[PDB]
Amino acid sequence: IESIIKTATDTVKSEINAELGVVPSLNAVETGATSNTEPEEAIQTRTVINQHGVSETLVENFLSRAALVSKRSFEYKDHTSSTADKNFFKWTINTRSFVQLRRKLELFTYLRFDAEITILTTVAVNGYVGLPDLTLQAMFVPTGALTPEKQDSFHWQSGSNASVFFKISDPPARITIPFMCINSAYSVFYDGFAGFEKNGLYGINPADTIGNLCVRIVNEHQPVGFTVTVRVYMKPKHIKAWAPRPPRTLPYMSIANANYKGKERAPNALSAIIGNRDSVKTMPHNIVN
Amino acid sequence: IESIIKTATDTVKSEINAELGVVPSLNAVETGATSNTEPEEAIQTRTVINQHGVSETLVENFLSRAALVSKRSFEYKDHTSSTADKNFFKWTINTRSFVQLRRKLELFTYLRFDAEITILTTVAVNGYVGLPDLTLQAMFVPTGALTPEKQDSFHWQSGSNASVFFKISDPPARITIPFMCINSAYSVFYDGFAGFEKNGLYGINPADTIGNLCVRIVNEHQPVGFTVTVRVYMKPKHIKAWAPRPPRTLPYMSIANANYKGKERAPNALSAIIGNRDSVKTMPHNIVN
Amino acid sequence: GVPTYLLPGSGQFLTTDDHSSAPALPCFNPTPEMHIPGQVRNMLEVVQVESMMEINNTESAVGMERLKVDISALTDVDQLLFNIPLDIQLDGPLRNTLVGNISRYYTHWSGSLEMTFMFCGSFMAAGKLILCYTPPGGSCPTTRETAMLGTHIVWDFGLQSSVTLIIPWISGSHYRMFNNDAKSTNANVGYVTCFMQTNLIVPSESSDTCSLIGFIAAKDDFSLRLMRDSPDIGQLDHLHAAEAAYQ
Amino acid sequence: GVPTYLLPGSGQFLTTDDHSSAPALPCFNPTPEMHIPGQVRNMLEVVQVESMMEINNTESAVGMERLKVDISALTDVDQLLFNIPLDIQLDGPLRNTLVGNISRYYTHWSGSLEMTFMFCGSFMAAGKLILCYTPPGGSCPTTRETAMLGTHIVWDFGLQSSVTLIIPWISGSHYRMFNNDAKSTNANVGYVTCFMQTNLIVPSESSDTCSLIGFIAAKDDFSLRLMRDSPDIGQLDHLHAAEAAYQ
Amino acid sequence: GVPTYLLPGSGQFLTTDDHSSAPALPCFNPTPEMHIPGQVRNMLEVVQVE
Amino acid sequence: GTHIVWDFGLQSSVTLIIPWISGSHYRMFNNDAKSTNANVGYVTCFMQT
Amino acid sequence: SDRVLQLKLGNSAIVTQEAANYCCAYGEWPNYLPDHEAVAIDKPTQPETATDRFYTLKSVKWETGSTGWWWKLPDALNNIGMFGQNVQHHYLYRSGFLIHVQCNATKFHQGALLVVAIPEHQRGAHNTNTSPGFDDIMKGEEGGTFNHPYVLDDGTSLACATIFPHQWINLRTNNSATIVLPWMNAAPMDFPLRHNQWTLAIIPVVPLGTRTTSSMVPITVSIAPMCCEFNGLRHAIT
Amino acid sequence: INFYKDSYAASASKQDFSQDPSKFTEPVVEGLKAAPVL
Amino acid sequence: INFYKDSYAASASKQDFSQDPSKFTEPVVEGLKAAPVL
Ligand SMILES: COCCn1cc(-c2ccnc3c(NCc4ccc(OC(C)C)cc4)cccc23)cn1
Ligand SMILES: COCCn1cc(-c2ccnc3c(NCc4ccc(OC(C)C)cc4)cccc23)cn1
Repeated sequence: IESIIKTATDTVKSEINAELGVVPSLNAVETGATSNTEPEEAIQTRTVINQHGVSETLVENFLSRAALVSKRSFEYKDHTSSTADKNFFKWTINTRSFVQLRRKLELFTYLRFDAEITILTTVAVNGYVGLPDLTLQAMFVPTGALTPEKQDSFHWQSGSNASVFFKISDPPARITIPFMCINSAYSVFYDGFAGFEKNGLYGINPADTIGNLCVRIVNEHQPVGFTVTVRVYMKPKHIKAWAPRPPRTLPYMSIANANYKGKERAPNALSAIIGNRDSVKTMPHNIVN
Repeated sequence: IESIIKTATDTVKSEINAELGVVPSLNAVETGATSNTEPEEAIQTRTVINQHGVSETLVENFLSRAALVSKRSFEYKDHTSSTADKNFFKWTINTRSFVQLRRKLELFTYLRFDAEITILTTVAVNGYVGLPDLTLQAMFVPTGALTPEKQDSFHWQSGSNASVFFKISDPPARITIPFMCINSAYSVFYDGFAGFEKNGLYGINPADTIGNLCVRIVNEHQPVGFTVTVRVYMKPKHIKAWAPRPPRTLPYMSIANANYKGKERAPNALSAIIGNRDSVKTMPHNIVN
Repeated sequence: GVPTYLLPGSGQFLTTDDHSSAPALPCFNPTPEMHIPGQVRNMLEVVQVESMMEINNTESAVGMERLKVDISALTDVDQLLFNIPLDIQLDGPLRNTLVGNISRYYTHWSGSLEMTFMFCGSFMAAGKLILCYTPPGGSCPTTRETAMLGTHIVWDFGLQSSVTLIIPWISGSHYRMFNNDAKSTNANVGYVTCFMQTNLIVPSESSDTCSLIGFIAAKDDFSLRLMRDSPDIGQLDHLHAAEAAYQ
Repeated sequence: GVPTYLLPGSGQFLTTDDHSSAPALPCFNPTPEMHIPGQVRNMLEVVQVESMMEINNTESAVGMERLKVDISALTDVDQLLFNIPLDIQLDGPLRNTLVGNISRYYTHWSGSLEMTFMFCGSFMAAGKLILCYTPPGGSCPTTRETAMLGTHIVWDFGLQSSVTLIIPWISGSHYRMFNNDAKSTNANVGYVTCFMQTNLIVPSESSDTCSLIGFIAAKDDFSLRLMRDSPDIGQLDHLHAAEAAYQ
Repeated sequence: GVPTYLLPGSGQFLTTDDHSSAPALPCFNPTPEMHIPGQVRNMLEVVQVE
Repeated sequence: GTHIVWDFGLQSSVTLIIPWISGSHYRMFNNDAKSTNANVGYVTCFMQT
Repeated sequence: SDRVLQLKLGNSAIVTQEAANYCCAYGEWPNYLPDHEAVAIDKPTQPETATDRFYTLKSVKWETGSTGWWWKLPDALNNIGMFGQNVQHHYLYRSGFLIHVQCNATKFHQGALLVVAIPEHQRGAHNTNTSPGFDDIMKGEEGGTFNHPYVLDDGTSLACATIFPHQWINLRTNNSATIVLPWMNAAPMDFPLRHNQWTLAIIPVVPLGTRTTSSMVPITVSIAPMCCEFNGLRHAIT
Repeated sequence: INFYKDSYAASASKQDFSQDPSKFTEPVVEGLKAAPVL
Repeated sequence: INFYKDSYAASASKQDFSQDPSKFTEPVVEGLKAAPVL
């Protein structure tokens, strides 16, 4: 039954028992229920009035932290001879590339959230002259819209795409993207295929497609080359979460799938998640005096 | 008995006494009480209505001033050949490194406070080209979280750590950290050992561990080297303080302990805290006309 | 206009900040909400679910073999069967558990734990075990008449397959730390040890060796504090096809 | 939007400013408060506690010997025993005291002081002392019939071990300064001098030499103003292991 | 947050401006006022003296 | 055991109560002094200072 | 009137005819842990009179060269009587203390002892960077001696030590000191073997002197734990 | 402070303290006794 | 001015003028007379 829980539960004092037919420490794991044995039933307890808050494990607080989702470096230079990100890049938006954010999200089967996006830009001179205060354009290109082909192509005129223009000397650029799934929640895992034929992608719900992020430098090239790094941070907010999952144990291999190998030896090997001890009777950090 | 005191006490006028059995200037230091002799009892007084406020000696006002807690300089350069803080540093957070803040805090046994943190950054060219407007990342790494190993390691993706990104041209970066002790107050002094074995640290309450501050430059290196200095300031606020202590007299030796040596001669020598005078009858700054 | 001045911390990007920010898609209508089974609202609901302990974390236990402990008939009385390291921060039987994995995103913890053991011998197998929790301060007990002095349950195998040992929150401080220094007085919880109270007794046509599965969960007095990056995951390089997202 | 303009002082870092600032840990719950003995809320509570004066700040007084004054039987009448420099800013018997140490974090001060003396001779020791406070303007008095003209108490040794001399706040200005120029009219408090009123008289089996311990505290009419860095502490270099915090 | 824009004259130092500014000494108590002879409140009181 | 710490002063005299601490309602005046029905235990005096 | 005092706790009693009132540290009295401050959920044992009674330590000789003496609490009692047994079998302890210090001499003797209870007396070492070791701190029932009482062995000062709960034994005036200590910790309970809440310090600010025939002048310490509670029963560390 | 027109722009909602752990801890059709459970 | 959600973010609290110096100046069980004190 649903109830409002702001603090951890109190403990009541308890007496000696010795009641026939009452065995609160016995349980039946086969039912699939977790043990209902209370501490007051296992031991004699005192009264404790418990004031510890539980707000820091709220799902909103657990997930609504800004985390790196994308990082791209490209040369800001005259590109006429290059073969390369020619003062712009395109990124196909995903949550799977950086493992710390990926593992937290993959604790759940379904998520509904709005995404707070922070864009941080940094510049370095190619191997010094000072650093230019460049203007950047980020443009969101939804599904079926055309991506830019050049730094100066007319796609950047952004008649109906959302664009943000920001300087390097500004605070990081920030926007919110709404929850935009064609379903009521994102499918964090998808035991299915994307297309009506048999060759479609396994494991990616088509319903969750966000689109492309296109970032250009708006300035014409200078006489000298710079390296520009763009970092994108996502913070989920207004979160609903359904069906908690076993956490990832083996290292991630791919953004595209759940494939696994394990580490070569424990911990987090395929044959042994926990590191070994000499025996089930060995206490590894035993206090001795 | 607790009372609200906004101003220093008034003085009442007093007459001649000569009462048998009443000796208000006699006291008994052995009880451990401080003398209760009032001025009106020691001398004939006038009436004075006293308007002097006492707000500047409030413990909140006495301690809630921003003070330097950490200062680190490192080279911002291409580090491929260096043996060094390679565009980032790690700091183990403590209040003991700068003596002016340390001595004020050590006037008390227990303190509870939130910490207002101000981060000031300055840059100089290595031995001139102008100064770059770099972006920095500070990341708080709590106990048991992994610290970054490189300027560009994936730990900086900060999925659940709190990070602040700030420019050199900004005003100093500022955040508040809550009171985060696992006890109800910090132990400013700790007459105990940190571990269950005998070899643990004396003098540091494990309950007070804050964590690590990790600061990187986010920009790739320029063709030329710079020296970057980061200064961290802490201001305690929302302060409660318990059990006042004898102030430190001898110079501090270590951040890790209360060890002492004294100055080589008075003042603040181990044998003589106050500087000498020729005799107990010598008046050192005697007015003569 | 309004006279104003900027404070320290102006223009910073704090990853835990909490502000409104500009909507990039004006007048967007999100898909109507639909009821879905199994909404979670607090992570403490997850750590209350019991999950298997990797008690047999030994060489020559491979995969699934690490999740069970095998018991045999003994010819000496009062014998030790196994012990469980209780340090959740250091690598051990508790780490890869629902309580374990969620707790490692936090730094401070408080409250009681429950261990449940399910006996998986045959119906004809009989036996009594004693399960002991020793509060911290000394070495892990190696004899039953020492372990018996702590908190314990004596378990008789019967129609109810499973027994709970409560590990009560017995601590001087309000919280413990997930500290890599496992011998720290702010961290060490003590020990769980299992002894024969009687013996495993089986007829000839039952298997002579029987298994326990151990489970752990938090009770609802349990609390977590100070969020951190979990040390369970990391990457040394870009994942496969992460570059291809830019192509 | 709102039309605005920036004032002078925009973007400055003033170390005594008082603003709210961004919480780095959202939804963090601090540990519940617990009652602890000995809460202090104003530093004036500390300076009202009496603490020992280092009156015997002489060469050939080492350590603890500096906290007591030794008295002997004299064969001349009316003799001077000791004087106490009253400048709290300059180094002297008052500096390393609770009133002294706290006051040196401030620049301005007002209100009365109490000096208490405890006689620590034997029970069979008898004597009378006169303790005099001289308001400022002249030289410190060297004779009893001069010192007697100021504020004084005549102390008879008895069952009550200890006497108080109040130093009353006698000043033209509301405050004095902790000024390194001790002869300044804004700073100089005057003098305390102790004379024999009669003599120290002891039998043969008592020690012929007896000690006073002097104490000082502020009264509750006492006030401090204008906070400053205390000159009592400094560092010329990094402390030991301060570098190791970066490693 | 509040959408805002800066006007002309933003960041200027006008010597006759009139704003509040940050107190450098928090909780400082100034000396109590005392009556003093001869307070002047308008400079026109001075120019009326021959 | 049960004890009093006695400081010599103006009051010349101190009492140690020996409380009735016995399993049985009565003891016996038994010539076998080591009998559990008879033995009362001991009084000892030490220097405190 | 308040020169005579009797203290009765359990089977133990002390009388003094030459007290100087007594100190209640910070105006508190010892109490048991209330339910709204408790952390450990197991029911505590409260042995009462088995623990809450005077234990007398070994006396120390007052000599003209003495620097003073110290004992740490609970360390000095962790092996004594039923208090020691409860300490050794329980992870957590809590108590107050009653401290009674005894020193008498003739009317021809002089001398003054500062008797001060210091909370969290974290010691420093002299003239080294290395922190004090376990054997420098954990002296047990015998206690320690001050190296530099003038700076309280912590680089502070004896002169300001009167900010702590204290009395004096001034031999002319009184022969005993009494201090009542509440529970004084940041946590509601603690592990008794790794942390000391209080240090008793006895420092001879005025040295013992006389011209009578010399006698041994001992100082004796009696300590009663008050409102003892123990949590987390296990085998004895011992 | 939220002056944006779209409600999804608002700051985070950290106020929902409703829990029902029994949907994961006790998803049995017959609720268990605090008699033996089978 | 405090628009942050967490209350620990607020500016400093300089308003608590309660004092009880007698817990340090007169921690004696029997309060002293303003008769001789012993
Ligand atoms: C558990 O997760 C499964 C569900 N899931 C949600 C997302 C997601 C949604 C919306 N956005 C995202 C983003 N945002 C980049 C961005 C977009 C538009 C921008 O617009 C400006 C150019 C005006 C700016 C930046 C970066 C990374 C991920 C997302 C991905 N998967
Ligand atoms: C009497 O004292 C004993 C108790 N005691 C309190 C503290 C303390 C607490 C919290 N903080 C501190 C800090 N803060 C650095 C900081 C942390 C996180 C940051 O987060 C950003 C990266 C988002 C930024 C800076 C610097 C120095 C000290 C502290 C230390 N000891």
